[PDB]
Amino acid sequence: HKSEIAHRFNDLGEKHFKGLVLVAFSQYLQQCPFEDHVKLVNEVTEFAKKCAADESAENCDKSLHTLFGDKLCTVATLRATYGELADCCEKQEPERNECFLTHKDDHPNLPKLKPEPDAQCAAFQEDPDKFLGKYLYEVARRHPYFYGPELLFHAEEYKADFTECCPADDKLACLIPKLDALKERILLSSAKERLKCSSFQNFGERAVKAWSVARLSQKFPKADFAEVSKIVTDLTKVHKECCHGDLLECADDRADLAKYICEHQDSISGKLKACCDKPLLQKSHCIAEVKEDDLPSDLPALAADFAEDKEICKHYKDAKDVFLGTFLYEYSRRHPDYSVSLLLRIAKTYEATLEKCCAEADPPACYRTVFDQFTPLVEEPKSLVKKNCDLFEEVGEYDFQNALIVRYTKKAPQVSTPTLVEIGRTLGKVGSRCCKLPESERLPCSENHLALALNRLCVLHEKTPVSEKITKCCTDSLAERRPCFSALELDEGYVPKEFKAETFTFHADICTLPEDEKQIKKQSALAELVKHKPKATKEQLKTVLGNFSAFVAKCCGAEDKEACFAEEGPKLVASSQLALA
Ligand SMILES: [Zn+2]
Ligand SMILES: [Zn+2]
Ligand SMILES: [Zn+2]
Ligand SMILES: [Zn+2]
Ligand SMILES: [Zn+2]
Ligand SMILES: [Zn+2]
Ligand SMILES: [Zn+2]
Ligand SMILES: [Zn+2]
Ligand SMILES: [Zn+2]
Ligand SMILES: [Zn+2]
Ligand SMILES: [Zn+2]
Ligand SMILES: [Zn+2]
Ligand SMILES: [Zn+2]
Repeated sequence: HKSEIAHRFNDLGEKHFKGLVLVAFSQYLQQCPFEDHVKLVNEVTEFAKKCAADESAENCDKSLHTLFGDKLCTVATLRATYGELADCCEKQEPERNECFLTHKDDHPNLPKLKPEPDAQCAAFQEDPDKFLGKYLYEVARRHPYFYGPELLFHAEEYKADFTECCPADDKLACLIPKLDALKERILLSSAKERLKCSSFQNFGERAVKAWSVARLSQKFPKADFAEVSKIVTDLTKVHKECCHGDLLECADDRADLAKYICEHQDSISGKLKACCDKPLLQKSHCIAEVKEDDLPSDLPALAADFAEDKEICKHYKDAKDVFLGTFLYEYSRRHPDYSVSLLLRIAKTYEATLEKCCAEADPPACYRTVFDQFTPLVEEPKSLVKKNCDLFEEVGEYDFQNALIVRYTKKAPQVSTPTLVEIGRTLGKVGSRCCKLPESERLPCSENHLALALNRLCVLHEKTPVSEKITKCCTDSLAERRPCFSALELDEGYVPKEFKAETFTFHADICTLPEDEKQIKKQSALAELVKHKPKATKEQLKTVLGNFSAFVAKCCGAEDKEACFAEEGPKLVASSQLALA
């Protein structure tokens, strides 16, 4: 194509082109006001239209990196607001784009988005385009690795919620539960895509493919290995591009891949029919989220090919990545009841069994028992999920979250209290989600969502590193992460954090807060208690936290709340230390 920007504009259309370019700028420049971005978008777009009319015009030849980075580097008050990015603007491409990518704030600490139904419905009716763009801007800067097409799709859900509810009698009751549901989806989708980008960053393209082979084989058991391989090759390209802010290319290739999948849907899965009769944005999303197809009646026995064949060693040497990819494909497609990382551990164990056995004097006799080496790998996560769901059903979300905050603070007492609380709470929502699913779907749900939660912890740990053990578990192996974390215990020689009475003192300001924020305040204190008394048993900690709870509930119900906290607080702070020895 003579002009790549003209080509993307022609392919994607103005609405989505502008949308994606807005997302892209918002993610790189997280602090800038909405009006600054709208003009960068409007200027780039006008250029695209000029180029679409004449591809031979001056500068239309330039790459997208060149044109997008030049526009970023023109922003007012760059050196003041984005010091790191100004440095990047000295560089030529592709070094410039590589600099930009190195500098992206995952946790910018911007204010929490609260829906205001009257004000927003008013802004929606006066100017929908401005209102919908605002939502794209706010989510993009809050989540810098969110995939453009995914966000544009969710921007339309957000529009449909406002279209439906704003004319109605009760605006809040129609809208609040819908927007809360959309937020739930934004969070998970953001976490899934962040895990893909982190996999590229920490482990590379090979590991993302292996993850994709495993996951798509489970989703599409009817598809043959060539079809899975095809989709994985293309999907990995889409993901690398989106992760890298190349949102025009990502959007365009994503749409071509959905086209191919739907063209070949009879061969890939019977569950795609629902996805393939929709518009382009809706279709990519449905495919990405499609439920698993039923198992084929003609799945082949694996023993003959992967355990019994006497030429395996030659097979392993002469065609390594194709023999392993095929194994992973076969094992994964017949195990929708396994998690992705467990499948990856199984594949790693298969590979390692071959290296060991094929150096030995009599290989067939060694690798004959290779499938029996997988048994302990399956049982370990099955026990964890049964055990955690048992606790969750007994004690409920709040107490389950408290148990995990204790567990994880004991593993990583150097990690910040906000982070420890955030992870413990996220891991507790895993119980809510997964333990109520059908029993055969618990293990995949649990482990896969655990993996998302642990990857969040790792992304934070890249920014603020406090623990060598966390560094190893985050950076040694993608497959081994969750079991590396589960194996962590309290350091023998971690020095307890010095006691601060003010950390465990509560006040009347808590009483007015919503339930979740009250919980966060008490769960924060729980974490601190562990940090001061790391050797305290979880049962001591449960009791002590319960006294703080009974104390907060009492003084918040008092006639004089400040007097109650002032009187009853210090004694509980003193006695609590003695109960945790
Ligand atoms: Zn092109
Ligand atoms: Zn589109
Ligand atoms: Zn500015
Ligand atoms: Zn958000
Ligand atoms: Zn989604
Ligand atoms: Zn990358
Ligand atoms: Zn790029
Ligand atoms: Zn994807
Ligand atoms: Zn053979
Ligand atoms: Zn179960
Ligand atoms: Zn799930
Ligand atoms: Zn307070
Ligand atoms: Zn409460």
